[PDB]
Amino acid sequence: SHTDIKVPDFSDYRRPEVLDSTKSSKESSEARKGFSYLVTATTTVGVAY
Amino acid sequence: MLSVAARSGPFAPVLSATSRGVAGALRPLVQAAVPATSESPVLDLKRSVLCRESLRG
Amino acid sequence: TATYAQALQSVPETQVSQLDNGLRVASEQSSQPTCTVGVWIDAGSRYESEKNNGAGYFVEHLAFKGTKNRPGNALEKEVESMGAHLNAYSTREHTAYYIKALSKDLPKAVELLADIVQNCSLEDSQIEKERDVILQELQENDTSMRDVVFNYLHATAFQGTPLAQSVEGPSENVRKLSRADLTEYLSRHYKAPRMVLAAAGGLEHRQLLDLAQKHFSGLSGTYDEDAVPTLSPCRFTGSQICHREDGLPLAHVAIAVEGPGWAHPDNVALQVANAIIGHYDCTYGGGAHLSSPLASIAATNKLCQSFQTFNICYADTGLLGAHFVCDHMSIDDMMFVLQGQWMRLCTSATESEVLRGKNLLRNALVSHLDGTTPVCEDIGRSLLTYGRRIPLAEWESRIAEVDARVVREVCSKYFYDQCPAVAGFGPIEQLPDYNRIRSGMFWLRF
Amino acid sequence: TNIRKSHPLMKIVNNAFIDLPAPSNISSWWNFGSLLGICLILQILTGLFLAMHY
Amino acid sequence: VPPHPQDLEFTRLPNGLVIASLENYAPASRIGLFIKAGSRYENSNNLGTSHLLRLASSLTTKGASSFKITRGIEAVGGKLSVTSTRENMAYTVECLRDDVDILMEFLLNVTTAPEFRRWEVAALQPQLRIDKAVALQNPQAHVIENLHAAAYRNALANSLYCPDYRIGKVTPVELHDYVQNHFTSARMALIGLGVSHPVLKQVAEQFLNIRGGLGLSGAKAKYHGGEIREQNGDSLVHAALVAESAAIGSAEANAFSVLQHVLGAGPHVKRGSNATSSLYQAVAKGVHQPFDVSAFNASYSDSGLFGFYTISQAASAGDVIKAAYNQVKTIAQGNLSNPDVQAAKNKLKAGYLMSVESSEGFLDEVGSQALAAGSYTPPSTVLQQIDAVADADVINAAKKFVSGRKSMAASGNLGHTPFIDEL
Amino acid sequence: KAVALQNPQAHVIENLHAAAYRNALANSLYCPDYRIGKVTPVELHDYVQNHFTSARMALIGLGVSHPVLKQVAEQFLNIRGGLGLSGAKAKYHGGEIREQNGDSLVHAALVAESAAIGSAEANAFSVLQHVLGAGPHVKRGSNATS
Amino acid sequence: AVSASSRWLEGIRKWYYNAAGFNKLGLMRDDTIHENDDVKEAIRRLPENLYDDRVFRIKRALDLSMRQQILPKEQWTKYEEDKSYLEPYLKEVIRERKEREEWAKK
Amino acid sequence: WALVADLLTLTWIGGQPVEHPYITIGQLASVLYFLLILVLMPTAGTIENKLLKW
Amino acid sequence: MLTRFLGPRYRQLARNWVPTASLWGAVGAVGLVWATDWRLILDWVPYINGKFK
Ligand code: HEM
Repeated sequence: SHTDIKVPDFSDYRRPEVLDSTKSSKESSEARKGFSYLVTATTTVGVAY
Repeated sequence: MLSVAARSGPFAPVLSATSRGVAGALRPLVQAAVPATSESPVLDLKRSVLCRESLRG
Repeated sequence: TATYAQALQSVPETQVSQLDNGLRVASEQSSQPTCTVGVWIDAGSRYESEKNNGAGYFVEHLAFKGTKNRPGNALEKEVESMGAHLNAYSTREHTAYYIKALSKDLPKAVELLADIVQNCSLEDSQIEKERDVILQELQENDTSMRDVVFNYLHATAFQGTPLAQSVEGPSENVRKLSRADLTEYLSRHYKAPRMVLAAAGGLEHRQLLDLAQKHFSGLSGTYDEDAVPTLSPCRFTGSQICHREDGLPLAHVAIAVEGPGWAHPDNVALQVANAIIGHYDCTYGGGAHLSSPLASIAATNKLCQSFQTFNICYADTGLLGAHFVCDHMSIDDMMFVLQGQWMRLCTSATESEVLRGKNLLRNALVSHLDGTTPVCEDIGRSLLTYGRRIPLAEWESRIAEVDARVVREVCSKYFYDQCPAVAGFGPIEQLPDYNRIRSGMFWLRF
Repeated sequence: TNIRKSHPLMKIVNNAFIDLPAPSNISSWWNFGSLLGICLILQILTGLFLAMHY
Repeated sequence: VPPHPQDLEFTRLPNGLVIASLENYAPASRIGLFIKAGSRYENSNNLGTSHLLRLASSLTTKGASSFKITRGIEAVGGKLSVTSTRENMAYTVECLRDDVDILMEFLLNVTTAPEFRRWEVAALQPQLRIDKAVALQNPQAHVIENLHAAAYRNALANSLYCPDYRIGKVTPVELHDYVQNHFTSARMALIGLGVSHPVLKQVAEQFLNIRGGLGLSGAKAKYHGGEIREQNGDSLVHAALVAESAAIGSAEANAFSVLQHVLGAGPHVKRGSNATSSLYQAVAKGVHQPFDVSAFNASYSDSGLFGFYTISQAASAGDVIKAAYNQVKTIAQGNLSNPDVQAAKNKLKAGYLMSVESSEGFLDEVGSQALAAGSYTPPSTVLQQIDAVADADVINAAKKFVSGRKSMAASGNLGHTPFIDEL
Repeated sequence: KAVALQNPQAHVIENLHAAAYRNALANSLYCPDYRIGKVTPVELHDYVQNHFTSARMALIGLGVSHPVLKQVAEQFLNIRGGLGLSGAKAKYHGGEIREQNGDSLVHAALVAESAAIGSAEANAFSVLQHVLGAGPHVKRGSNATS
Repeated sequence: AVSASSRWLEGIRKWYYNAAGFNKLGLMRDDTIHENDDVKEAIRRLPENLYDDRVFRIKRALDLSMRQQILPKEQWTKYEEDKSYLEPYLKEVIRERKEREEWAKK
Repeated sequence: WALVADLLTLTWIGGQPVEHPYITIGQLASVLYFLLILVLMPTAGTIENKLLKW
Repeated sequence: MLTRFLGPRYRQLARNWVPTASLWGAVGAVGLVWATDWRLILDWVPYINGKFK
């Protein structure tokens, strides 16, 4: 009855690298953390200036 | 046909250094589950069930 | 008097044969008057679709309840009369059917296992009886907060994949699985290359092979045939499921990063690391004095009723982390200490503690493989996953290799700056926000 | 309940100056802390009134 | 080919200490010290002392600190455990082959040099409450504990778990007094697995030569009979009905053990109907609700308890007990086939041999044997002893149950649970 | 309960009745611990409806007139849809309950089935009580006639 | 054996004891010890009788210190009568810490 | 009290010209300030411990 | 009293944190050089020669 708890579809909100259910996410975690940390890096550079 | 508890019936308790406390006996509970709803206090104010230090490489 | 090293060499070789079938037949001979015999199948909920899900578990309920040669209770009557024990399990990847019997009863034990695995009746009246039995077991499983969080952990970590599914399946599937759904499962899955006949105890291999040729001949020996799937890889997702229930007296939390598969060599060093963090329970001797800093602080500060490390393995993926049970005001502290230990091991694992982790694994492995039953399970499962039995001396060589550098590299690969999967059930208001869990996966000082 | 004990502001005054458990036996030499505080407020008040004209 | 197995080696010392060892050339070793120090050796003035002792194994000793015991054992990946029955305490120690000496030293310090420091004793007292609460979350533990208190005047009447009134009240002197009285050479057995006999014999002569304790094996357990009834409302009624049977090691005990398997012990099949279980089938005839039944068999040094245990719905408790009691009555009246005894003998023989498969099960069996009998009996002579039970012995054992003064314990909603009287 | 059970006599007399009776007089005056928190509004409503009825009731007044009581009883105490009268019948059984305490003093009570109230036999029991000795008559006395 | 040198060594010890002056307040030596973690643990381990005696001695001394008074000379604690009641508790606490510290080295 | 009196001496030398007796005694008082704190007071505490058999 | 922190565990913990301590030293030095526009170092950085004459 707890077994009726499926997690709802997040395909609407997912990054394009992690839409494929048959693909490992490990293959794109470096690129995806890369992008978001580059944002914070670029910001800190700008704020330091 | 010795051992008091492994004649299967009377109660043994175990404490350990590294391993969880046990109580064991031949009272029944395996064929008690089989016709069903024993809605058991499993991880209420409690312990942990089945034997740890039990993993492969 | 013998060394530990000598003693590992003295453990006898697992003999393996293959039938023309494709059915692998494998044994470890010992002195024992008793044996365990069984069939290990590459079948479980990972092989099932949304419509199929729970079929293997349904088959488990029917497997012992009548065959074509022994109808109704007649199999039960034979097992009981010889003093034998008949058991089954279904995981996500593996199904097993096994007999504990006297060694002299190995011919009938193999005979019965063949009859179960090939010639199961699935009488329509029996399927209907089992429907109500499975539903009550679902109602039961619901009360087990441990079973619930682990189902939730799978359901969130593996999301859109067949590894998200429970073994037992949803209640609607239980009520609408027909005989034809089950027959199709058994036809597709219970094929000789995908199954292993395993034994441990007081038997010769030759005798096991002869019985395999007697009773398992003509599963696949003209057939095998078109449409198989291999297993598609299962996407892991960094995610959180939070079943808030304040009526429940203690919180259950399970947290895991993506493990590698069964196959992967760095499972060994991950297990060394997991042994260092260890397990705890409120009934352990040693509060303050326990070696594990998580165990020591959890005992001293009353953070905990229990915790456990785990490394659950599937083909090409896993769940690596930790489960704990605690009071509503203790979740935040438990997480902080848990994550700090992962971060400590990633960055700054020292040598003495790695040796302790190594020794704990050596003791765990030898303690586990003690009895006909755990050794038989190890034969059956290993041949499915690895293809060989990996001998105790090999595991030793793999454990010995692990030092502090190996712990810190291998931990960094899986733990460091990685998205965990989180499952929470119970009084979970003080369960840290996911962003704040995520932030615990790296250290700013490093 | 008292007002003094649980009012969020009066709480702080209570725990610092009223209900604060103090050693029975502290001498003359323990007077200098309050006296330093007095000295600070004295320097503040006179100083402001000097800053009004300086 | 494995190695052809070594035989067990066995030695009684003049002081009465038994030493038993096997060299199975195994990567891990197991050492047990088995002591005639279980809860039966408590009196009215010191109840729960052996509980607190069972919980005190990693406390400071003369040769190793609390900290050293915990860290030194954990460093080599070892275990230290204490298993108690009503008769025995069993101090077990597991490690790899190379580490036996450190684990031996720790084992010897726990059992022969404990300090029971007042502050370490005090800090431990709340562990009694936790350990009891965990154990008593199985309804079976409260039932079997009440069952013995109902059965016995005396000694086997004692709980394995400390009485609540005693939590916080068990003293350092009582723990010291319990060890001095009971952890002596004549009351002790040193059992080793994957150690040499000379190394054990050397340990026993050097470190286990103690006597100023007590003369042996009881106050004598006075069977009494009676009932304890615990209202619970607990969804399911747990009930146990028993009579005085046979002391362990008597031929009569073997008749009781076979009777147990006629009537039905545990299940053999995952989710099975228990077709060859006499009690199960007799209850199942007239009871259509969820239930369980088992034959109960507890044998001791100087007494035994035999009968049955029932889990049922509150309203069905009476029906289930009476159906089960009548099925034993059918066997007492002589309605027992030779195939039934032969099946039951097969279940016993297989069950025992499986019970001694692991190191854990073998060591407990060898330890208990050494305490109860003063000997080791190989599996083939246990099996010979089982075989010698005639059908008439099984009938007679069932007859002793039916005519014997009864003991009963029940927990649940008891509005439909009968009163010995009413059976 | 905790206040009442600080007299050892209350636990003894409560155990004494549970030992004595199968049934009904076996019930404790005080709620069983497992039941604390579990007694429902419906059970209280059910208890009043079943038991607080005209046939099971007596209105007693001291320093009020009989007409004022009679008026109260006819106007406000005309209830019946309850139970038929005065028991399930109390089945005497016998037996023992034993509570280890270590309590410095042993409190013990030993009893047999005697006589129902209002029988002439009950009066014999009441006299027997005073032969044997009930409470003390003298402050600090040796109880000479007990 | 040792006679003349020992009494002089004891003499300087006894002289300093009197000049220290905690005995004028009825304090024992062990009452005056700075409460670090080792010391707080030693207090905790004290038996009932010694714990309570310790508190009364502190209370009576703090009371005197408030009034800036001392005991009558009769009632001063004699150097010879000064019971080192904490020392064996404290020594054991130190020994326990040092073992933990050695284990933490390896 | 030797420190306090050293500080009194240093306050005296502070208020006087950089000339004959005042230079060398100012140097000696400066040495003694750092000698009392860094060396002499921590040696006294150790001696006092040894004296009390502590 | 600081004999406490001498032993093989503490040497290994020193070895583990040393690339990090030196990389933080690198952050601090380049940070101080940048924030003060420091002359001696920044004349020698082959782009960022925006003084010239
Ligand atoms: C924020 C509060 C303060 C204000 C607004 C303030 C303002 C003043 C002003 C306007 C003067 C110049 C007038 C004069 O020399 O008489 C002065 C001088 C002085 N201030 Fe303050 N003051 C403050 C607190 C302080 C404190 C805390 C001290 C340190 C104890 C201090 C030490 C003095 C001294 C020594 C002088 C020189 C007095 C003299 O000899 O004429 N003042 N301050």
